[PDB]
Amino acid sequence: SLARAGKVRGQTPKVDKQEKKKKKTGRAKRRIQYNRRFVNVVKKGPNANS
Amino acid sequence: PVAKTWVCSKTYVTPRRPFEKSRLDQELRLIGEYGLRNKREVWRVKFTLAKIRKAARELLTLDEKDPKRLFEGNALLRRLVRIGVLDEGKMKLDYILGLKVEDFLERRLQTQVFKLGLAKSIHHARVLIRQRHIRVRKQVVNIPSFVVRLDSQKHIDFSLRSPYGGGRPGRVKRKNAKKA
Amino acid sequence: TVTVRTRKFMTNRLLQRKQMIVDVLHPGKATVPKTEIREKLAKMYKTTPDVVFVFGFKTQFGGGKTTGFGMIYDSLDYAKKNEPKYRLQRHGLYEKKKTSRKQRKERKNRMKKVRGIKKASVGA
Amino acid sequence: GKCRGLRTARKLRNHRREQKWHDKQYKKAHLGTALKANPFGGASHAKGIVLEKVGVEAKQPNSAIRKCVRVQLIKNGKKITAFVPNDGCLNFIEENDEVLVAGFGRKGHAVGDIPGVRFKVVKVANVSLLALYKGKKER
RNA sequence: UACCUGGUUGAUCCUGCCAGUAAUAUAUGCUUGUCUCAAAGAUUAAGCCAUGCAAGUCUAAGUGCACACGAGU
RNA sequence: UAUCAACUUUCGAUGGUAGGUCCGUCGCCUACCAUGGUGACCACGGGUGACGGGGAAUCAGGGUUCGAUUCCGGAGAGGGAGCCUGAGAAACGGCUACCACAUCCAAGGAAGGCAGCAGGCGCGCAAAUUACCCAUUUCCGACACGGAGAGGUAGUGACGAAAAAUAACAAUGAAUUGGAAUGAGUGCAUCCCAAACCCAUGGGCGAGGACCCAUUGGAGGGCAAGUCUGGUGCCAGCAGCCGCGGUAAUUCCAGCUCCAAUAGCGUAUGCUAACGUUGCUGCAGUUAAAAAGCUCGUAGUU
RNA sequence: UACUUUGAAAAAAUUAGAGUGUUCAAGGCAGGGCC
RNA sequence: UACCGAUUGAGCGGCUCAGUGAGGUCCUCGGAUCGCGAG
Repeated sequence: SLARAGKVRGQTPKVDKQEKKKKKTGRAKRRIQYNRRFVNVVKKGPNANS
Repeated sequence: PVAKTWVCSKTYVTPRRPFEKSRLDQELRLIGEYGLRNKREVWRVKFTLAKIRKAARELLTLDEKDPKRLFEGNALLRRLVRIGVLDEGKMKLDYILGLKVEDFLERRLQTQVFKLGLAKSIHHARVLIRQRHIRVRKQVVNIPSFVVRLDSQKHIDFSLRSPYGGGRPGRVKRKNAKKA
Repeated sequence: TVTVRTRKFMTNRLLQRKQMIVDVLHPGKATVPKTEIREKLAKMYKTTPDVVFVFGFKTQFGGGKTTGFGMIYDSLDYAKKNEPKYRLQRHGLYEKKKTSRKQRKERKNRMKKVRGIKKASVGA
Repeated sequence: GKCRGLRTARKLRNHRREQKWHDKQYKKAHLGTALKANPFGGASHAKGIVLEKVGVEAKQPNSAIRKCVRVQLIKNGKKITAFVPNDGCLNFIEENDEVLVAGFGRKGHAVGDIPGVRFKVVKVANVSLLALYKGKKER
């Protein structure tokens, strides 16, 4: 039919992103990744919403 | 025809399992403990150990009193004791197969300047090396991966131009002094 | 402050030179120019700076010592005969021609089409 | 069984060379066929001109309309049926346009519920189809 | 590092392939602040080429009666 | 590669003799004779997206694949052929023909060879400046002096390889606060270099959302990572594979969050390990693909 | 005469590898010490 | 998507039979012309 090409992507309510703070990159990101997973402890996943 | 050499070799190797959980934990543990930037520096020091172990493993195949084993074996042993990764008490070809990746990570420049009390933390150690603060025997080094040998162990100190040692203040020290 | 050492030294006397490795020191100053090095290097060997020639100075990483090569001659006429045309041009002893390489090639090919004394006329 | 004779290197070399042709993966890469029939002729990508806009239906148990394009290549004039991957990217495609088609996952094999499509569109009008989908290089 | 994982069944043990996984080649999508090194019209076309250039060459010492010159240049 | 089993030999194929010819040996050629030479240990013929090798990629050991490509040797300068000069050429940045292509012209004629360095067109998925200098490296010449797109130096460049920023340090419950720390950048000297450029050394500017903002693919399983929220309702789309979407979707379209690698990363097609799914090391053939219906029989193997 | 061992002979580059703090490294084949 | 198919189907390449055969090179003689010889 080809009359519905781009149907759901056009019907989705356009919601833009949010002005969020920057993120550490390189060694600083690994540092945050380390002390959060190994140092700061005390099972759920890193993104577990339950 | 040009006067170039075109020789270049890689220093690391990617693991076979891309998302092995048991591997990601021990590699991330090495990064935070020694203050590394990425996993490439972990795979690099593992590849460095693999070259030394493979070189020693070839010598263990050769029988004793061999002119090639005695020469290359003693050269490799004295080279490891030179950088400090191998002790002088037991320098044999079979103890090279008992070396860990942590032994090489302790001879880096960022970890030595941290153990010498010149830096607060291991991350503070890497940031001042890249800022031309510390030297080794009157030689300013800007690289954190400088493999310090035992002959240059007691010569790591701040440069003669850095404000941490004896020198002129930084750009932001006098800037705040001029405004007030 | 600035100090010249001249680590190695050799007198070959075939090209009428005294070749040496000039290692200048400057722990708190910039890269000392060759004019300053050349004038203070002649007084070390009791001569004039017109015969001293230094070049190839590579300052080490971090600063403090700059190493290079140095040659001194017995007279000025020996310098104009042995030194290359580009080191003498750094001093006031030589001047390079003004014509370009692309022009000399085109001028040559235009003269190849004319035979006789008219070859110099078409070229100029 | 095998001949373990010390002078059987010729018998082993001739037997192994002949039995390698009974391998489907080996006989495909060492013959004229499967390369002459290949529309790309052994290339990675290929450019073409859009002829029509056909929609093939997905095989069972799926139920959808795959937005495809009938493309004619340039270097050999063969007609292939590419696939417009993303959502609504067929609108970015216009007939008689220059599109860069490439392989589709498996080598010369139909991927997914699409019946016979083994190619996919990568670029169109000398601009990438991925940038048109992410609001870059508006064309 | 001498390594495997998904998929035939209600479930099982197998043969088996398809799929995953990791290097390396060119191409391509998106993206890029320093510094060093470095390939680069090979693949289709040993296809066609505007224009410029790429092989010219004097020593006290094979000839040298124009220029400019006190023989030399 | 046998869906090539016989090939070579009038018109040289193998050999003998005499000679011609060549720098010299030889069916290299001629003349007269001989009937040989090669082949199942694969001749001959055909195919090669075949220049050979030093090597390259990947590998536990064996192997598989690649090698147009800077080094060596060979071959060819649009397609073939012929010759001049010279110690050296069957030379083409030498010449003479025909063929294809193509240039100027008073239409009588003349001239051409970028698979050299730049550059143009065409072809394509696919590949850079119509730049500078003979200073380094060497070569050529009557020469210490000349010339050299050979070569060297810049320009283009995410083919790739190495190093390596995107923050560090302290109190207070975060675009909170606080002073310190060198880079990116930017000019100015010096150094560098045939002049330049880049790096390096100094001093003068240079960070608080240190606005000097890190992307690229994923979050059902394989495979590290959301029973989240909104939209769509076997539609649009996702998905390498198994699958997901049938109005309460962890898989689609987005928001938030999270994961992986990181100045990189995804995809397509080859190739290698995976693959003991080509098994010499090292696989199988009762029933899953499989031992000729059976026996004799030379090469071959033992 | 196959096998085996030794010797002779062999382009470099590349590979392996010895030495050497290009700031480290990829690399380079250089450079270290004294007045 | 391949296959058979009258159409002496059609097109584009490789190596060759035969004929025609440009142009060099040698060999015979040919002497414009120049001072017996060079041509």
